[PDB]
Amino acid sequence: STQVNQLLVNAQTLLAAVNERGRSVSLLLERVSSVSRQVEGFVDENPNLNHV
Amino acid sequence: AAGSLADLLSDNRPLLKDTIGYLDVIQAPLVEQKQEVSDILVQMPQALK
Amino acid sequence: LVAAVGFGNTGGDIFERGGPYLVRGAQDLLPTSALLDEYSPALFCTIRNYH
Amino acid sequence: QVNSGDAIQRWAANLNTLAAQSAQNDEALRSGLQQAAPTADQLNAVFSDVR
Amino acid sequence: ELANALQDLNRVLKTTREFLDRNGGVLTHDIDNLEQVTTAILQPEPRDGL
Repeated sequence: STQVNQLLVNAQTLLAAVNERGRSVSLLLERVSSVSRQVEGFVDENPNLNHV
Repeated sequence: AAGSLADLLSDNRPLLKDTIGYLDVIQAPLVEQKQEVSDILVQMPQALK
Repeated sequence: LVAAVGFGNTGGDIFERGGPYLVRGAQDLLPTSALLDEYSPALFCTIRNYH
Repeated sequence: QVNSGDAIQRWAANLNTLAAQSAQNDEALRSGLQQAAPTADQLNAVFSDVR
Repeated sequence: ELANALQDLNRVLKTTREFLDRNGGVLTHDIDNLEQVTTAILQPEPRDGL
């Protein structure tokens, strides 16, 4: 039971600490997908980068 | 950082594509005549002195 | 995870050492880039005539 | 637990949604781990070359 | 969110791995050569000459 209560309160603390920066965290998946697509497009659209 | 890289790529991609094309055009004669470039670089300091 | 640790440390050191340099170089290149762009029309003809 | 019932319903629904998305892309997740193991090593090697 | 994130992450990992295996040795060589030449022309005497 002591472990249960300690885990619950520490989970609350950790979730609050993560959520305080909630503007940028909420866009994490969207931004990683966007940068993935941008890098894929940059590499795909320049077949002659290695020759240069 | 993911957002910043996405922004720096979304706006600069066509300009980087054109820059790489122009760089290829500039570089090709330099590669073709690289011995001439090396020779003039070796030769010039003595003439300058 | 281990590879992420190593890559993060290496890239972080590289960017910390060479990020302000790149930012201030791109800041200082604006007037010279504008100057070079202004006198593009006299670039091909000058090189051709000197050749 | 009763007072925050709306919150627990909301995170139960969101857990359902996220878990469904993760399960439907099981092969993508496996390939992502399989490629993330050596690609960070590649990035680290390239950066340490130009450190 | 998560599905697109995972698929795009997989694709970009593959793309980055191919791009590195193709271009890294020459990109590193070019950067090293640029560093050497710029350091050579920015020594004290070349600095004041410029």
